[PDB]
Amino acid sequence: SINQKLALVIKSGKYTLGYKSTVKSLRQGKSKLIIIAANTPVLRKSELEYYAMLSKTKVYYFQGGNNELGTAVGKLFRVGVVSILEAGDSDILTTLA
Amino acid sequence: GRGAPLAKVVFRDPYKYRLREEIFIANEGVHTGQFIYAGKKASLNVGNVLPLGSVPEGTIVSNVEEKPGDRGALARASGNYVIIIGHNPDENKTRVRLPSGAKKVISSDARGVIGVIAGGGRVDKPLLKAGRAFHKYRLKRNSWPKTRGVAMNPVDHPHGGGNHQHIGKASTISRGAVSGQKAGLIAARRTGLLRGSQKTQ
Amino acid sequence: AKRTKKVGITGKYGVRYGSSLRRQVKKLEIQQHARYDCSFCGKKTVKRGAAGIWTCSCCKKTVAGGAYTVSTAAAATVRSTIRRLREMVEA
Amino acid sequence: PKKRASNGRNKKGRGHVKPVRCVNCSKSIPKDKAIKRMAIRNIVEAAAVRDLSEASVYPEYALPKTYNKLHYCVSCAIHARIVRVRSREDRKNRAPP
Amino acid sequence: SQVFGVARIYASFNDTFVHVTDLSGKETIARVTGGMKVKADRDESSPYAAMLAAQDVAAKCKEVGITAVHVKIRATGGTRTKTPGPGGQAALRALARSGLRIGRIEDVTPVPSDSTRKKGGRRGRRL
Amino acid sequence: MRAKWRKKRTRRLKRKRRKVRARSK
Amino acid sequence: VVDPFTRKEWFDIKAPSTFENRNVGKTLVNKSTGLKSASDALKGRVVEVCLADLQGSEDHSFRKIKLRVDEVQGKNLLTNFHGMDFTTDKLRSMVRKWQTLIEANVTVKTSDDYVLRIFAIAFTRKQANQVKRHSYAQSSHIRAIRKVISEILTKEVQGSTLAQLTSKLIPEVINKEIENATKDIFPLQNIHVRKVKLLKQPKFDVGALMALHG
RNA sequence: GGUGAAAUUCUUGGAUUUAUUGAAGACUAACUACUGCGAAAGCAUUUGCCAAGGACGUUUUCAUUAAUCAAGAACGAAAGUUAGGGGAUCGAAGAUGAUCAGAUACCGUCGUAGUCUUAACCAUAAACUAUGCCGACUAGGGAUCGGGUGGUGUUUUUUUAAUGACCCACUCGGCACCUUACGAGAAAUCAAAGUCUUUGGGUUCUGGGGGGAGUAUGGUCGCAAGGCUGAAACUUAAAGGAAUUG
Ligand SMILES: [Mg+2]
Ligand SMILES: [Mg+2]
Ligand SMILES: [Mg+2]
Ligand SMILES: [Mg+2]
Ligand SMILES: [Mg+2]
Ligand SMILES: [Mg+2]
Ligand SMILES: [Mg+2]
Ligand SMILES: [Mg+2]
Ligand SMILES: [Mg+2]
Ligand SMILES: [Mg+2]
Ligand SMILES: [Mg+2]
Ligand SMILES: [Mg+2]
Ligand SMILES: [Mg+2]
Ligand SMILES: [Mg+2]
Ligand SMILES: [Mg+2]
Ligand SMILES: [Mg+2]
Ligand SMILES: [Mg+2]
Ligand SMILES: [Mg+2]
Ligand SMILES: [Mg+2]
Ligand SMILES: [Mg+2]
Ligand SMILES: [Mg+2]
Ligand SMILES: [Mg+2]
Ligand SMILES: [Zn+2]
Ligand SMILES: [Zn+2]
Repeated sequence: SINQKLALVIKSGKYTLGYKSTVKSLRQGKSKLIIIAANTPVLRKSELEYYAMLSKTKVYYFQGGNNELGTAVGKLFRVGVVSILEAGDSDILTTLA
Repeated sequence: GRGAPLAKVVFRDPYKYRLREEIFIANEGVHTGQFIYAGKKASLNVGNVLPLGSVPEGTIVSNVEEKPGDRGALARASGNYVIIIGHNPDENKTRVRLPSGAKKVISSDARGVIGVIAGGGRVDKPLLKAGRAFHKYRLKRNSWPKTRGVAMNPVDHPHGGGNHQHIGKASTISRGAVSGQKAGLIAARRTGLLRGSQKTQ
Repeated sequence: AKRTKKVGITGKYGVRYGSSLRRQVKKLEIQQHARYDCSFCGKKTVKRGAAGIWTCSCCKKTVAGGAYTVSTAAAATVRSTIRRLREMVEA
Repeated sequence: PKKRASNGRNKKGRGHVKPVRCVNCSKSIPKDKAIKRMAIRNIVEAAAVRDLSEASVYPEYALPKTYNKLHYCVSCAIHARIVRVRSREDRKNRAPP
Repeated sequence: SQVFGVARIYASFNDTFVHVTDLSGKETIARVTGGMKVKADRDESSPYAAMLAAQDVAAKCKEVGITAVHVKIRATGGTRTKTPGPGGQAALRALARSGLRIGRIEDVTPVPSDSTRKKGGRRGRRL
Repeated sequence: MRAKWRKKRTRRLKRKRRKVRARSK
Repeated sequence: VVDPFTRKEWFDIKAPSTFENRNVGKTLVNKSTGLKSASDALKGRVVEVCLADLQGSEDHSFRKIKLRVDEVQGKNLLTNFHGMDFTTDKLRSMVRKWQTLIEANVTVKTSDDYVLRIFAIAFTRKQANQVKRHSYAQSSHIRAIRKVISEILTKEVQGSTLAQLTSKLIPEVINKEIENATKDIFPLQNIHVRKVKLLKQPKFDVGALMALHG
């Protein structure tokens, strides 16, 4: 599944969590794909979607709240957005995404 | 003094450069910052206000107008609503069912707001003690507490007097009764513990 | 240490008003003082004040709900039966 | 003592079967114990067959029958239909005829 | 050839019904039943009465429009005996023997996907 | 008498003696 | 002393195009008096007639057809399609013990935006050497056949306007296409559609109604 | 209308019947079987989803981790209880019509609670196979269920296959049935109820003449109804089981 894919990234790849550090990555073009939680407010969503297209970065709308995304990355806290810095053994960068 | 919370909803004035604010009753689920749409052509989403003609049957709306424009008559108390049960496009009536169970038929231009009214279940909690009822009616009107007419002397009430405390005659008073007679069960078409299923046919 | 065997929050009324009334209150009273999950910001910071009104500690959103609980079963199904009807007017 | 290995009828390895209602007296009775007959009979009968094809369009046309299941509570089954009674060993005979 | 109608014989116990109607069903004609040609309240379904009911029934059929009629027999059904009553075989017989033609009869007994618990209760009508 | 009606007999009989005894607690 | 038969009218029912005969039968209404006349009062009935009386031969002896009446003009009330049922005797004789029954259905639209729900029924047959007495399926058989029949039933409908679907069902084009996709799963004797009911139709469109008349 | 037959009841309100159409709640007919699955209660429309499971397969892994179980605990038909919703149907109650010497009933009418669902309780059924679990051995037969192996088997033809369904032989594990009885039993019968005076594989539970009595009492659980634990005095020569003749 998509989570099983995100699980692969987490255990073999480079990434960051949180809104401030995903813009650090988006400005430097380091991000290959950002994942956006369902309940993330639209203003932030539209803001990332602008940064992302200026970075020419793909954007996956996670069909789930920020609580679930935190579980998805395997953390006990919640995350609103993820940034894939390097895709590890996973294929998320070139798949249905 | 009201059951249901109110919703302050501000609009632009289409004719003057100014903000004009209305006072709606909060339909359950509406929130601060929500966008409310109000009009004939308007999406069928909780919180919006639509003419009864423009919603399918089964729609559940509150604060509905009796005649179009009276700015809200039916289904206002916390927890109530009306359901549309059909349409007659020629004459553009819309048959609805009111919280009482009554099934009135009103104009399809009449306006209602999608959803039910916030604050439901308020009447499931025991007041538990006099003071709760005191502070209740304190902010409504001087209707509480209620001395029984059967505890007063006859000057005071039809039920007053007697060496024992009793009504003395049938407490069912006719519609044609006159002021000062009507006390008890006015125009009662029946009486006694309602056993068996209610729910109008 | 367990302080009371069944009254819980309802122990403030003590012996008064009759066990059954106290029982009914304890339910809704537990319903109404509790912290709820916020739809918008994903934290459990929704609390009540003024029955009907439910606002979130941070993110400062205020939702109209049921008198002693955020979502009431009625408004819940009404949500879905409106969701159903709405979809009949696009597809 | 016990007078039937089936104990009344046909349930081994099941636990609980659902009751059917008797077509004669409406007595509920489990379906496995619910003595059953198919009612195959024409719409027409002994003598009405000739008068039928006599004043009728459609040369002989089909003559189709009516079908339905019948379910009897043992009592009613014993009162009229296929029951009567058998000797000690004749009982075990499950041959229909 | 002929001008068609529908027979629709409801022949349950304790009474038998016949009545021809237009092939659309909406407009009907010439009913009379088995409790109309005898007065004993127990013979309301017996064939001797269903005959005399079919006699007067086919009369007005030719006396107004019909030269032929399809038949749709029916028992009580629903949750009831589901089997045809006594005065069904005689009624169809005593109207095909009236001169009218018979075409493509079926059975429209109501048969459910069982529900609506049968009356008489679990121990059944016991007498 | 039928077993279960005798079972019901002593059920009431117990309930009443339970009742009479509590008039004394 | 009235005898409303001295007062009733009479009307002859005409059938749609894709059959053998269009002459159906006769009816009775009333005099077309002003203020509740005979025209827009009823006219909106159905007539259940066996299509073997509508097609002649008896290879269609079962399969009732409902004809709803839409319009009228000069003692002539044309009718259109309203549904198809099965004769009770046929079904009650298809359902025999010692075999598996399989039913399936799906709701679907058409180009002419008619909505309906077609049905399907099929039974398992024995192989023509088979020893065992029952020959049941395997409940994954039954699931696959349902999904396939459902897959097949959706392609035929929305294939242009129940009118052409009327043409499709009569010669059992669907039944043998079922038999095609089925035979790779289980033998399955007796496949038919057996039933279809209409529930919604678009606006009248007096034009397209007369597109099957003349 | 309803019945053995009747009556209470419904009928200018067009009753019953018919026709088109709609609403609500319930149930899943026929297919349904000495057929399937679950620890038992139990479980039968479609489809999507969610975790679960036995049997088989196995030249995979661990290597005694197990058998059975006071206490303790999970589930537990129906009815019943609390709070919502639901309340079509059938319908403890109650009211009636009849029958009867009577008829608080059986039959007929009306119909409250109930029946359905959510949240909580209750923990009982002839909850039955009236028959503990794990292991071994002891006997013949043909059916069927699931898995698997064998095929110069049949049928589907396309061009021969591949498949799918079917046939035949085998082998595990199912639900059962048939015949025997070496054997067992008081018998009815029983491949276990057999391999017991030639009396010992492991282990759990209960019973000790009939009433009294599942009563009294205490404890404990339960909102209630009631559940679990549970005596004695006294009384009594029988009660009981299976079979045989009447
Ligand atoms: Mg005052
Ligand atoms: Mg007072
Ligand atoms: Mg007062
Ligand atoms: Mg005084
Ligand atoms: Mg006075
Ligand atoms: Mg007075
Ligand atoms: Mg007085
Ligand atoms: Mg008083
Ligand atoms: Mg006996
Ligand atoms: Mg049984
Ligand atoms: Mg059982
Ligand atoms: Mg009897
Ligand atoms: Mg006292
Ligand atoms: Mg079914
Ligand atoms: Mg009810
Ligand atoms: Mg009574
Ligand atoms: Mg009496
Ligand atoms: Mg009584
Ligand atoms: Mg017990
Ligand atoms: Mg049993
Ligand atoms: Mg053997
Ligand atoms: Mg022997
Ligand atoms: Zn928040
Ligand atoms: Zn019976």
